[PDB]
Amino acid sequence: HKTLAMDVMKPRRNDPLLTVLTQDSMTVEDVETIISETTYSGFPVVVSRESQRLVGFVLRRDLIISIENARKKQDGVVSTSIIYFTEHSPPLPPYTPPTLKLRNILDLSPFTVTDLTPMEIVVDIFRKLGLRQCLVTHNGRLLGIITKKDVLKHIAQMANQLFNEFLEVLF
Amino acid sequence: HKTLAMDVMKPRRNDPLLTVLTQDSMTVEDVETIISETTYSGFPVVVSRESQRLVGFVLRRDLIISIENARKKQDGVVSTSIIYFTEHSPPLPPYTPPTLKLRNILDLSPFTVTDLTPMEIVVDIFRKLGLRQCLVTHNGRLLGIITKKDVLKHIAQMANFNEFLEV
Ligand SMILES: Nc1ncnc2c1ncn2[C@@H]1O[C@H](COP(=O)(O)OP(=O)(O)O)[C@@H](O)[C@H]1O
Ligand SMILES: Nc1ncnc2c1ncn2[C@@H]1O[C@H](COP(=O)(O)OP(=O)(O)O)[C@@H](O)[C@H]1O
Repeated sequence: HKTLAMDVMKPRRNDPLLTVLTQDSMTVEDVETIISETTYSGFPVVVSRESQRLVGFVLRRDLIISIENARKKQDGVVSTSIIYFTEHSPPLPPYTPPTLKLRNILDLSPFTVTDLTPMEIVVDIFRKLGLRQCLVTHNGRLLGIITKKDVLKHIAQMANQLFNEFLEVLF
Repeated sequence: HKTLAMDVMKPRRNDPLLTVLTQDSMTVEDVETIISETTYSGFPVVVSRESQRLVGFVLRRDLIISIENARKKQDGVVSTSIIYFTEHSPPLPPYTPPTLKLRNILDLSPFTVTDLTPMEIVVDIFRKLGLRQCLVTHNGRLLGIITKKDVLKHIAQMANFNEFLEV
């Protein structure tokens, strides 16, 4: 039984869904509680929760800075302001507060890998491209994530032990 | 000003639509009239023309051998036989002919990149990973394709730009 990308990605079997953001429908408060409740380095950005179509990746570090920088300006941006990553602001009803565009802190080119891809190949892409993270997908829809550390844990489980597969690392 | 993946991908502006196979709705005849009318090394396989969501990539040379052998097998495969790349056949009307499963020659892990990826990065990936080709997407839907030789024609165009000098 060869180990694939789906065997190493999070979430694991029967754990809560990937913590994601939408490109269009989330407010400042939504992003604020997500940051408050989680300690993940970054978050995927999708078109919507039903589509799960990937748009990009965005860092916690960067989200915090952009949201604190928006409070201080005191120019109408409030807890109920819509955050968007598209090029234009979404169509919105009257009396609604100004919008927050965060497209300039979004990595519009995250690296991707299908769930069926072997870990032998994933480990090799991480080594050769110097990736911090990689997103796992199925038929164009997002499924999970692998981070550099996840790879490092996967390799160390091979080191002290099947030992031959560890040596393939040098090749 | 900054050259992107959508700048080099095919099809271009005055070029025809991407040549694609569906995973469920192409008959053996459709795929045969595609093999004779084109010279492409391979074909992206999607879920449907509506969705354009990627399922994998399949080579021409394999399609030919596979289809050749099946017409030669007698499991009664004919011209109106549906081909599929999923693990199981789709629902079929009462009086329809046998099918041809071509899953075992589908590459399920083709390399992909977004249409907004910088060309310097696509070239970098091409060199380090030794890719023969690379598929281009926009928000999870398939837009186009870049081949190893496309990348060589792009380098050429540059050499006539300080971007050519960091490769
Ligand atoms: N957004 C996320 N949703 C669910 N799991 C995640 C997410 N981001 C990372 N993970 C997983 O949770 C664990 C910790 O991730 P993180 O703290 O971001 O980096 P690290 O793996 O270096 O500690 C890893 O197994 C990682 O794959
Ligand atoms: N399946 C395809 N559908 C549409 N265009 C393709 C397809 N395959 C390749 N192309 C494009 O048309 C040309 C065909 O190239 P191909 O014969 O596949 O290999 P090469 O580019 O090395 O000659 C290239 O410019 C490529 O970008």
